[PDB]
Amino acid sequence: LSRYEKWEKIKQHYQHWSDSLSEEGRGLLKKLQIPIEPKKDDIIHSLSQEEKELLKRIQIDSSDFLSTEEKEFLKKLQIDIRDEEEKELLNRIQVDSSNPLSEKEKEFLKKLKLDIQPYDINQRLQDTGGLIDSPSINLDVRKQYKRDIQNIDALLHQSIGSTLYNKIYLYENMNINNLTATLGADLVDSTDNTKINRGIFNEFKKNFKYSISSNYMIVDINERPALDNERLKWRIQLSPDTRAGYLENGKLILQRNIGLEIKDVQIIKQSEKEYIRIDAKVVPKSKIDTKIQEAQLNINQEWNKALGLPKYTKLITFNVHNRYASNIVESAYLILNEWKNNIQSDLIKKVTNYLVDGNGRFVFTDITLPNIAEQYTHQDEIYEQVHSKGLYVPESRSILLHGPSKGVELRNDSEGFIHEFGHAVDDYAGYLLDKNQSDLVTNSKKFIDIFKEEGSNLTSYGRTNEAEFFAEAFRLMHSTDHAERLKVQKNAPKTFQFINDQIKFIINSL
Ligand SMILES: COc1cc(S(=O)(=O)N(CC(C)C)[C@@H](C(=O)NO)C(C)C)ccc1F
Ligand SMILES: [Zn+2]
Repeated sequence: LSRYEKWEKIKQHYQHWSDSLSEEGRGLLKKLQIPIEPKKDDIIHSLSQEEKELLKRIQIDSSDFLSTEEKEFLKKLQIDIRDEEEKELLNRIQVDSSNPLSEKEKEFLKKLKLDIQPYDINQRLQDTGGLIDSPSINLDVRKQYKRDIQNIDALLHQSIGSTLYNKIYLYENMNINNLTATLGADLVDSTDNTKINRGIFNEFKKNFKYSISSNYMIVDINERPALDNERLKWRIQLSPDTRAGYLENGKLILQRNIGLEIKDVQIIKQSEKEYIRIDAKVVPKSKIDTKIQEAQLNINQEWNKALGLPKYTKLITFNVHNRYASNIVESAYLILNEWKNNIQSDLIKKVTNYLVDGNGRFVFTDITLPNIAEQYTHQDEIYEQVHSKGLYVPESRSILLHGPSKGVELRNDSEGFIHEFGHAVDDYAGYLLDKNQSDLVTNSKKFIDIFKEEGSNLTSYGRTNEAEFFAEAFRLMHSTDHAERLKVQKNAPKTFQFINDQIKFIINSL
């Protein structure tokens, strides 16, 4: 099987297309491949002296609303500042405490996020799932992405054809964290790095049957040796009418919005290390979408019955547009099951009914949360939008859960959902206290001073504020691990009784 003949044959098939490219269209393809990173120098020049100094001393990863996408970069910025016992001094008490950011530190970083975004077409498409009109970036840039994307679509018009499509395989190397940051960290076996956890290999395979590409895949004509963190090795078979373009050095750029059916996931050995080989076939995206919608329509009927709700209530939403599609759907089943088992039937029903009254949702998605309507329609200011693994939005009565990302020191998605449901509990309890102006029961006189005492007893993150504290306590009060529930009763007895109070108070309301 000749790599170089294969390469030359595909290149010829697109030779006219390549020679027909304007240098405008040529640069557009380059810009897509190599995103335009922000220039660190112009940024710091714009900062004031208080802000230059404040930037020195701030310990970044404490933040919860950034992406390390966005966090990577700010520390790259922080050293360029520090240009003589500086390094040791400014980075001394790092491990000493994971203390919460000050409110003046928060507000600063919340606005510095708007100035550090790279112009990355493929990233914009993946983050928004193709819904590029999402108001999570500046309108001018938003319009700029649109013009570029529409132009690139126009460039990719030549299908691979009836002849070549079933003669060739195309390959993509991928980081496991790009699909699941949570599972990825420990899918590489801990005792040996060159081998795959078998129970955790089966993990990834039971629930992966279909995939979606909402951006432009850039695939290799011949398989390229895996880099460091590239443990996944895709082998793609195109469909006859799959539109693609030739990129230099033996690559293809595929059209956006295509569907992939998983045909075989295996463990393979390549050069004395284990890899996950993924065999996939290009199918129409609309085919995958119908399966997602059937799964959404289905799971709602299961849960409308099990919750005593109207038969056609829209409670659970599958906002799925990316490469780990089916597991997002599959995990949502698992999450709501753990949620049913660890929380009393009557608490679940009455709070969920409350959410329905406000047209709320359980949103399971692989697109970032600032691009979820249940958040951004109530958050006009981008500097107030939040990305995190999960969120509860009172204004929309909705729980949002982002599949791919990793949680701030938390075991599984199921525990995090319970935490979010704890927020909805706070909301309803505060509503029952005063139906006229509904506030959070954690914004009540009683709980506030409870927080100033028992607040720094539970999880490191529960120290953030009243609302978060209530939620972490609620979660731990409902853990499968019987040990965890007792610590809450012992290390924070007033919070324990307070929550249990509200639980009683909720259930006994008529
Ligand atoms: C590990 O799984 C999850 C992780 C999170 S989270 O992003 O880490 N998180 C706090 C966690 C600990 C609940 C969020 C939160 O307070 N929502 O109420 C903040 C980021 C705002 C959320 C849901 C999950 F399922
Ligand atoms: Zn929270």
